[PDB]
Amino acid sequence: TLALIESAFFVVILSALVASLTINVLKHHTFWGLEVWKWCVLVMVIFSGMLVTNWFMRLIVFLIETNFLLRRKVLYFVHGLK
Repeated sequence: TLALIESAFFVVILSALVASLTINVLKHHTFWGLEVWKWCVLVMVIFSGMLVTNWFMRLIVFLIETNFLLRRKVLYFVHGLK
């Protein structure tokens, strides 16, 4: 539910950034002293960075699970500080 909305927003932001990079029509417009594509890429950076932080935390957890290390204290520390 909530995660689906975030994923859709991230996908939309990525598509908009790709369109702006490929198409120079949007580059012709600017606001706040900067090009619109730059601001769109920045906002997409914020949101997709939250999403990528979540994904990277999941990937790091998966890698630690596959790692040969099995220390109890390390597992608790990772769970607490993730």
